[PDB]
Amino acid sequence: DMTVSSIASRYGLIRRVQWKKDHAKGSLLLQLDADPFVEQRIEGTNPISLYWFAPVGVVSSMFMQWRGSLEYRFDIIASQFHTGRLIVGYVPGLTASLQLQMDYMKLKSSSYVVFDLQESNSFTFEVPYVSYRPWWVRKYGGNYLPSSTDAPSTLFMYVQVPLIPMEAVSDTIDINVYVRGGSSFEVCVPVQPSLGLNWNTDFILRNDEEYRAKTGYAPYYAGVWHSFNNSNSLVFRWGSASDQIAQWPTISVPRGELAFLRIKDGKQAAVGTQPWRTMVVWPSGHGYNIGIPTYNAERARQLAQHLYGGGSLTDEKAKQLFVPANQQGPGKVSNGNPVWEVMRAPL
Amino acid sequence: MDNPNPGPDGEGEVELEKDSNVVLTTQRDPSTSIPAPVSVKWSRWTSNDVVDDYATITSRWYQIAEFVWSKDDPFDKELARLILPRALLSSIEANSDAICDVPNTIPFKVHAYWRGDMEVRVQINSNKFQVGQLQATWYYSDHENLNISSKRSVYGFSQMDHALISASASNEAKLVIPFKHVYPFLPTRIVPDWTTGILDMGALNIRVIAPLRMSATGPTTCNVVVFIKLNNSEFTGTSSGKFYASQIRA
Amino acid sequence: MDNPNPGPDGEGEVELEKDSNVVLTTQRDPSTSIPAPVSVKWSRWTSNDVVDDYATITSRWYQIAEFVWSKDDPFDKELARLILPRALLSSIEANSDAICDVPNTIPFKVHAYWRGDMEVRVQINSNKFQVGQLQATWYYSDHENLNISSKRSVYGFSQMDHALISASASNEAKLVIPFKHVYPFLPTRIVPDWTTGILDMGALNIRVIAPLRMSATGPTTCNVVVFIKLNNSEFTGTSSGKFYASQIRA
Repeated sequence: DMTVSSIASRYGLIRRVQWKKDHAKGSLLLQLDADPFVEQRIEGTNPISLYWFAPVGVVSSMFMQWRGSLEYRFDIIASQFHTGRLIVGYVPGLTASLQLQMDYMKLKSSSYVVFDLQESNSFTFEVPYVSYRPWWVRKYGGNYLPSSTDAPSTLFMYVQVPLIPMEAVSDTIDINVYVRGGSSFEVCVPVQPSLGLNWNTDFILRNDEEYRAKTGYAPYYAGVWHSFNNSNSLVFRWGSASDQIAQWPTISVPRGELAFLRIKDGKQAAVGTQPWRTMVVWPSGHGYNIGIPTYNAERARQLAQHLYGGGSLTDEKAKQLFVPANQQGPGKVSNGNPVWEVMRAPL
Repeated sequence: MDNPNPGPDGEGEVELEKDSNVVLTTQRDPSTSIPAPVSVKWSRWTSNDVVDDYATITSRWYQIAEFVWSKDDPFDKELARLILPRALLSSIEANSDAICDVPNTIPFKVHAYWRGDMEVRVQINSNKFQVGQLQATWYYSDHENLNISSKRSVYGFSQMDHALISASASNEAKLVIPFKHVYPFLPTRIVPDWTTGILDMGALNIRVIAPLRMSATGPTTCNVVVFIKLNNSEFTGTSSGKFYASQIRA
Repeated sequence: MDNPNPGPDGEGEVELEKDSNVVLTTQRDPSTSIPAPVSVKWSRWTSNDVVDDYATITSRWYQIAEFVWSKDDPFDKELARLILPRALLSSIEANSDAICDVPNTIPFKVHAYWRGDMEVRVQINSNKFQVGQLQATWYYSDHENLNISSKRSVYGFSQMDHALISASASNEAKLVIPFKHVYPFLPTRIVPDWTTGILDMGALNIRVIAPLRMSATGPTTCNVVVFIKLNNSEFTGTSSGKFYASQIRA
């Protein structure tokens, strides 16, 4: 029973939402993507982060197009003394900016469903497939940056009615989420896989274009600078004196892409409250590019989504991704000028 | 028959109401309230123009209201007194949104006159430890009556067709409301007459017959959802949208 | 048979095209131009949602263009080069009016994707003493071609499916244009792809093959009316109107 269908019928976990009484009448729980290439990042540790994928994720990671109908099992672990109502709506045509500006009300405009829960925990929503295209090309195209088209749409799970928990059952409740190919998840044409092994998660860094600070700017700790958000955020410094800010090589990125940095060994990164393994590189105006440490890879990507999205540094959207200066910690310097590798993603 | 068997899935049936691109469920059968017979189609009477309705689009389930139910609410305190054609539009328009934006309103924008039966759900998520009671009641012409404050009372609407909702074992009030106005059609905006009271076939209204009687430190708040289906309709009277009318206030 | 009998009513037949709450006439049978077979319905392929069209409402005849025909216009000078999905909306939107206001556009506002054949009338009122000629031609994907300026010429479109209009004995160009795009559906607004070229199935374009050849002091000006019927449609893809897109410029 080795069928593409046989696989895309097992229900693999993909999300876990904590639902609480404190959740307002108007609130969202998850806005995950309605396409087989729906991820779940697993914590740590090496540069390239590992990801969880349903059986309907591993395929069609091998195929170009899919055209299928899908479904989500929302396992709601709940007593009979927990009551609430959840929404879920597949709204086709969700572009980048339009993914926000999205309430639970305009979702009620597209194919949507409301679920009542007293003594019936879970339910299953079958995800419709609305496209202009018969089949649907890869969201993740490997290995090729601009050869990857976004998902056709997404489903959300708002809180139609907040939860009302009696004093002898807790107020927060886990919403486990599973995903599998629906009644007719089709698959079209075998091409290069967009997913790798898990056996040997290494990558011999060619050639040897390892990203690291300009010759002379080592070691370097996370600190502050009066010229970088008025000393309110962390930036890499190669000294404690006047304007000793780490100057970093310029990264040539083709239009339609973004760039940030993840260090090879965490045992060589600069130290504050945590190893600053992730950073973003952008010009400083004072005539060079500065290394701006981020909390994690997501916060480094999101910054690249805003600077490469034709933005500035003095915008509030970017300055809420900068690491606060109370995270500078004991201010340990790095282990010399360790290797960073430049990540790439379309925008 | 009473063997309880709640597996990994706590067992219990869930009846659903799809019905047109939207699926809304209720884990407890509703208490219906049918105030009138189904309305016949009087399009082939009043107007000889484009005679039709809109199926998959206006026969859906949009939300028009939602509110709070608490212990503070005294005996007879209406949580809503919402007009029924009407507040389908009037809710969205005051949501800083337009009528044009939603699929269950768009013909009201273009078309001048409307006739059709109504369907309504008064779903709530109350807990089994809450001891209260509500009553959703219908009145085919509330604003036309002068002293209806006299009628605006829990006692008065019990006298007539209504549905009952008790906090514990929450519970839904089905509420089939067919068309019964004086004139067989309703005007979507200002018209050679009906210069006000635009698109008003009567108001729904939910008051309280029993407050949420909560134990010491029991859960205080509750909540209601009002949904509405507009089936069996007819929209004759094609008119540009600059003639339209953004409905009056709450 | 040729006995002329023009009574108090100057005699002559008038064929009409109603067809859905609008009646438009033509006193002279049209010169049709069918570039493709009728399109099959691919709703039960690309999308599994509310699968329908709108009869009496989007299958009508709205005006999208009108312009001038004069002696000044040299040999090959297009009077219009209007995109066809598309300028049904783009004409009204630039009329300082909204899409929401007119009945032949409203589902484009709500619904995300559209497929359907098209019908077009190029009616003109020219006089029997005007000796000119126009040609309305269709191209199932004009913007996709790079050097279509090469094709943008009276010579080039004569090579293909078109209709002919001569000033004298004016005259209509029927223009049945079924759906033939690369992908079976069209996107009404910005979408995960189609970030531009929104709702474009190809452009119509009317150039001149013979200028208005007018006698001394004969009537100078002329005029054209472009009408459009959107029959055999399908609008799957329900979306709020805040996701909409006011089409690009002329």
